[PDB]
Amino acid sequence: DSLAPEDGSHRPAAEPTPPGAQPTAPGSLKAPDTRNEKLNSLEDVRKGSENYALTTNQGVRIADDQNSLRAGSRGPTLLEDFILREKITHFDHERIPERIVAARGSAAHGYFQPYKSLSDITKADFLSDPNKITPVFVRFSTVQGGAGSADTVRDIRGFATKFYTEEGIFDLVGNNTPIFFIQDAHKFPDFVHAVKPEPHWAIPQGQSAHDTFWDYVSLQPETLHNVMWAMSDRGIPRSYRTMEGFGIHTFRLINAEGKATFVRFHWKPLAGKASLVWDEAQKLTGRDPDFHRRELWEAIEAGDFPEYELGFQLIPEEDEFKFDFDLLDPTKLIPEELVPVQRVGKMVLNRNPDNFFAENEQAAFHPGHIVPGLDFTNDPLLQGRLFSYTDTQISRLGGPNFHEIPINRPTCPYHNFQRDGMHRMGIDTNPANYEPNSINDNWPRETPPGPKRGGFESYQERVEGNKVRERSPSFGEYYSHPRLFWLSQTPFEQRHIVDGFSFELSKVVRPYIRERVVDQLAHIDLTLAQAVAKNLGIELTDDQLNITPPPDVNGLKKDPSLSLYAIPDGDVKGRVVAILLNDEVRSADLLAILKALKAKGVHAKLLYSRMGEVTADDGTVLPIAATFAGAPSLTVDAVIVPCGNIADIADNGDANYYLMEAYKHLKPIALAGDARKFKATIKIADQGEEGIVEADSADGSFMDELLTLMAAHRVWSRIPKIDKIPA
Amino acid sequence: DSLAPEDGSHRPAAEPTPPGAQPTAPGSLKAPDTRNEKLNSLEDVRKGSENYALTTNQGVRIADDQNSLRAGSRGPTLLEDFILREKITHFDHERIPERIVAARGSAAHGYFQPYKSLSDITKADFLSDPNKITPVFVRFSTVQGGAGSADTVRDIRGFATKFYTEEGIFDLVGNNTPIFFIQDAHKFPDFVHAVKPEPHWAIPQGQSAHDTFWDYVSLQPETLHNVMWAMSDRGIPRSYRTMEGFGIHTFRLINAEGKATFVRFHWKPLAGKASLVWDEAQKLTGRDPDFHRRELWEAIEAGDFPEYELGFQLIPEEDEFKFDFDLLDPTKLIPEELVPVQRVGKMVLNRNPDNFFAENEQAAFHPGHIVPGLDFTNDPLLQGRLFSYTDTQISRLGGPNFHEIPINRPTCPYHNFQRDGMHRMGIDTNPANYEPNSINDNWPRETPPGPKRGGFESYQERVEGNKVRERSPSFGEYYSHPRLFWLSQTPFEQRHIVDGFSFELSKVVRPYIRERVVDQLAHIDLTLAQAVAKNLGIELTDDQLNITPPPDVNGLKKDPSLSLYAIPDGDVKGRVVAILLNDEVRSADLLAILKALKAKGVHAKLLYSRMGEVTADDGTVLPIAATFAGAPSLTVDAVIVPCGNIADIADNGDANYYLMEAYKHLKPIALAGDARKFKATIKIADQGEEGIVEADSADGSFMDELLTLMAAHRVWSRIPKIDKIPA
Ligand code: HEM
Ligand code: HEM
Repeated sequence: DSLAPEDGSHRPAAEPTPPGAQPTAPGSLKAPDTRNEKLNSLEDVRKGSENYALTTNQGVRIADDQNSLRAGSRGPTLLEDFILREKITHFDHERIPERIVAARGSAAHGYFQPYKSLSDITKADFLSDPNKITPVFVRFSTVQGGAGSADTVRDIRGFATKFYTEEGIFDLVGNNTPIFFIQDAHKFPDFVHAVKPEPHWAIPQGQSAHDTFWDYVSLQPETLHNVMWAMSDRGIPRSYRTMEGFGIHTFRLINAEGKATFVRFHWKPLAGKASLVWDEAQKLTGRDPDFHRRELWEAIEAGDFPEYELGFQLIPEEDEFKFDFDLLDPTKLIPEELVPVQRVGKMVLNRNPDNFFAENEQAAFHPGHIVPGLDFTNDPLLQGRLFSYTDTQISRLGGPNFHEIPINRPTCPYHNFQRDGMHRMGIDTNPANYEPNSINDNWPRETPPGPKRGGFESYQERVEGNKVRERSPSFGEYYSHPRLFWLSQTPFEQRHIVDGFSFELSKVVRPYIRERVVDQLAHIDLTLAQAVAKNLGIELTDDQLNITPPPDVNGLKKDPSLSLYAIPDGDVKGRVVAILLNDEVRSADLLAILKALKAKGVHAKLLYSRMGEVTADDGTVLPIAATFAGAPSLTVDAVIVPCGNIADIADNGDANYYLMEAYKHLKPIALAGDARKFKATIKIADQGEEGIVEADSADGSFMDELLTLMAAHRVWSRIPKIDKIPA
Repeated sequence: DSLAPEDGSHRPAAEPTPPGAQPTAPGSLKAPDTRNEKLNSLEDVRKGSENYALTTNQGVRIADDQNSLRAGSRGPTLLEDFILREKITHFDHERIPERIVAARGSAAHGYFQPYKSLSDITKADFLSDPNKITPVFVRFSTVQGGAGSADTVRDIRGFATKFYTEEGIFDLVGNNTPIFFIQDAHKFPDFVHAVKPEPHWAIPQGQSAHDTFWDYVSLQPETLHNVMWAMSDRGIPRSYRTMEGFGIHTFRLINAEGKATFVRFHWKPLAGKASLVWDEAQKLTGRDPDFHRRELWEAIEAGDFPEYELGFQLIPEEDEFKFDFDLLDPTKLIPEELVPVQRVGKMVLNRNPDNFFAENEQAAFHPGHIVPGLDFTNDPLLQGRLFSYTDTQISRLGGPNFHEIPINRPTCPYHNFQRDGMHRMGIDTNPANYEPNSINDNWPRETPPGPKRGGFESYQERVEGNKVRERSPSFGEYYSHPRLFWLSQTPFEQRHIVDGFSFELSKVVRPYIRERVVDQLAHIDLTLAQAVAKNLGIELTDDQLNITPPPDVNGLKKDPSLSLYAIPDGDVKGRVVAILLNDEVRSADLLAILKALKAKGVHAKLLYSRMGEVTADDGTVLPIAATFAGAPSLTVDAVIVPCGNIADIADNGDANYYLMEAYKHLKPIALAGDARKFKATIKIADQGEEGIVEADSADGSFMDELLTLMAAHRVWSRIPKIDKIPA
């Protein structure tokens, strides 16, 4: 019965469309023409559906999938209904354990390619040739919340890339900030328990704003650097496309001659850096908890492919000890003012998965998954990570054969003597399951290390020391990097940092914890410490006021690359504007608005007080994307109000509040013709005001001012005006 | 080390304290004197910590829990660090699969007691004597969202009670609405797949506002009754304390004489019925996703024990076919006007768990867990459920010995010949593991049924009919219950239902699904259909406008027990009031205010523009609980603004928005003396308006008036006034 509409409107066109234009869909149906080697290799397990009979898992066609088998139509269900039991059994067993950390994440397929050969510094096959493409799978995530938690929380973001190389899988498992909270992997469970929901009541979700987190931070000053990053606007990215990525640890690059080069991995977002503001972000976890997931999926459906530039910070082996911080300390960043990021390659994400569970939920990444040409270092955090991902994957994915789960399979060859385990897919025909063997003539065989296609051989680092459970004395400095980060932020980024600490500490119930954290802030910067202290009604002591600031990092008093906004990096493609309609829209304004939006690749969402349609003044029928309350200003980058019958929406509560929220969250607002009467709602300016575009009509000039503002992301100069606005 | 603050303020007082007064804590430390047989029976697995050495799981004391074992303090981590590896290993394996449905839940311990012996209608031991106390463990839950999703979503709520009786565990696994969406358990996976996040991208979380849900609903009219309940304010309860609970299915009570009586189970909230309004609820999922979990826990820490009255709808076996609907159809409710609820007992929830994971996460409820004196019916939804819980628990909880997980264990004896299985705790000494046996003289032995303490025997219901996969023709009526529900709601409740449907259908991207739902509503009631159509820009056709309404339900054109608010049942105890402070509060208003709230068990939270303290006019130091932005109006039931230096907060955007938000969400507002300056913020006339308490001071009848408003929960008459208002 229940079938598709005759018009065929149930199914999304298989071409790039803007967000909201068509129902989203599985990647292979949205873009059948988008391929890569990994994408094709999943064809063995893709399952269609159209034109096939509904069956059991054993392939028996089902006649009636609406009812259980019973004795009489009002009778008891019979034990012999095998169809019902298989159906209910599969359903009952759908869930698998979520990841211990990063349970909440959104993923996509894509490809990578180096800009030039890196064979002088590394023998890594995937970095050897500019025209050799490496398929990737990337998962972006939060850290604390569960898989059903919200996206736009304040938290670190994970940025894990699986490279399916010709010489093995390489997982670059990083975050959106260049350092981690702790130094040694042994304290991982401690740190994660402290930030996770408190054990008695399992509160709070997706938030570090609770006593245990701040307790731990107050007693472990090594966390202060990543805490600064987390409290800044870096903790609430606008999108996964507009954040940086970092491997955090110093790893090693090994060339064909055996030379080791220390390296730190970087991802540069080609859509630029951009973050939300706290109020927006918090409210957005309620209005659309799947905001980042959605925005990623829709950007890929629209052709706005998330693009990132892989970059390398390279440090000669001889310079290991030349900085004032240890290179192997993951709570320390390497300032770009000291070691520049060399551009390495471009990664493009151009296809969503088909089934989230099968591909995203079951994906397994591992920082230990390196290939010849890469090696580890003694970073003590990194070191414990090598152990942990392997271990957790055995229960999360039910056994040792998780590399056989389609998304995780290498696309290159893999042969060894490992056998059995739960859900073994591969059926080995090798007479031998051990080596050395003579019965299969010793195949598969070991391969000597070499310049290309050689077996893995660890870089022979010299190890000298006693067996000790001891932190390096060189790791015992906790305040200079926090201070370097603080001084590198613009004045409005600094204010946001203060507000993040003030908000969070206000949620800490035990007041002494707040004081200890303030005391820690006093060792970083007195201005910062005093601003937070004032917000918490706390008075710094005389001693606290005489704490000497930490030294500069190798002479640096600031590093502009640590700021999200000091250096303009503004790209509007992929952004989205709310267009607040009325029932007699000036079609001339609209045509002009969409033409300029379209030239810059900026999307629009047409909003009204109801759904359905409204007819413009020239008889153009405009489908409504959502209502003013249905898609709040939180979900867009700027708001445009075209002329027309403004009286239709002039007294609309939601339409007015729409602008007040957008204004409070520093977003550009453009008002044409009679739409300018809305300036009274945002009680501000009479002539004009920077951030508010106004004109008699929406013209070329009007749109260029708007797009220029959008390229600056937010109207920071309006900050002083917002705290009187009641919104 | 010795890190606690000398002063002992890290530890909350072990006595009832209002929400926010102390840090929350494990139940057994917070209320050590609150005991019951089940709580005392868990003492064997409770583990302390104070004054013990930190050890591995094998009991080896740990000297250094800050570092991994390495070769040299900057060297590589060694594989021989077994302390590191056990710690990380346990951490890596912390998670277990969340519940397939109802993953998000909040639980508490309590006790149950019958008002009188029910021996005449059931031989169930827990209902046989008013002095027989039964320990309970209750879990409240949402349905769709993961364990990390938000609490105040729009959804059905679960209300599961584990009764640890003397003759076996009895679990009553119900919901907060008296019917379910579907008729037969075979379609559970279909319905759940439809409401859960869509399979390509896993969006949206905790929400039925998406295409697949409404698609299913539009093709399966049986779902319409429960959809109406969910679309009403029933789907967004104020708290688990203020919602009704229901078993849904018709079960049987069996007395000692063998007589079977049909029964539907009810839970009446002794704190009354109360729900949020959609905008508040959605926003509250962002501002505090743990709001319900928190409120439950803090209610219990405060001594406001959630109390419910067990009630039975009883129907003689001869009246099975006397209604217009089938009693075995779970999409049909039994109108209380036809079959009153007889009061059976009281359940008081008076202690929080110690560890959420161990007690809450691992709790396994099952509607098939019945005891002698109860029995099932042929309800086809119930029939399938009996299979599902048993099955799901074997993977969720790792094996068939989940009844040995402390929280799930019976408090009464349990002996059988079942053996082994993962995680087997009981060591059986029985020489026999089979029966009949002579080697243990057949023990343990079967027990014949009898009036008390006898074996379970099913009621000998006559079964007659062919083995068919068929829906009973008596279940094929879908619109009359939906209509009865609709007509029983107040006008403001009806608008909320219209708004819930409109909002949700606005998020369905495929317009034809919206139209199809509208067509279904037009089969329920024309006013409902037209109002929703209008909000979606849909016009009903002339055929739709003449669909004849479904018949009344057995002569009833309304039943006021179906409304949340038609019949007052307001209880203010445990509610909370926001108090907006200034820097010179009139201390006399404050004494008056705080004492009056305290007298009715109404909590308060003193809010300001910063944390720390404020000093009243007489030198009284007032501790600030949170900022205006920190504990928004969403979290409180009412707002009071005392006299003082109002100019301190008059131009504070957050302070003004605080009142706009509370005013918008129909909450009582009380303004003392110069706090009447805020009247212009929320547009109140000089004369005043119903719902706003105002006077020169908080003396005389100011608090009694405010409290009368709080007893009626929300100011429904203000609805038309909120239409406009930019908030
Ligand atoms: C530099 C510091 C770290 C970074 C950048 C980092 C990054 C990440 C990311 C991005 C994920 C999610 C991958 C996905 O999307 O599936 C993840 C998961 C995980 N992390 Fe790490 N992490 C760090 C430290 C650690 C440490 C110290 C440990 C334990 C010693 C650890 C144990 C885990 C585990 C067990 C998982 C779950 C993996 C799975 O279930 O497949 N992480 N981490
Ligand atoms: C009257 C209809 C139903 C009601 C009132 C109901 C209620 C509930 C509640 C309250 C829970 C969670 C208990 C907890 O808090 O642990 C739950 C879980 C569950 N429900 Fe039901 N449900 C209904 C229908 C069904 C049906 C028809 C099925 C399948 C045939 C089903 C399968 C499950 C499963 C598998 C779980 C998870 C339990 C676990 O992992 O322990 N439910 N349901």
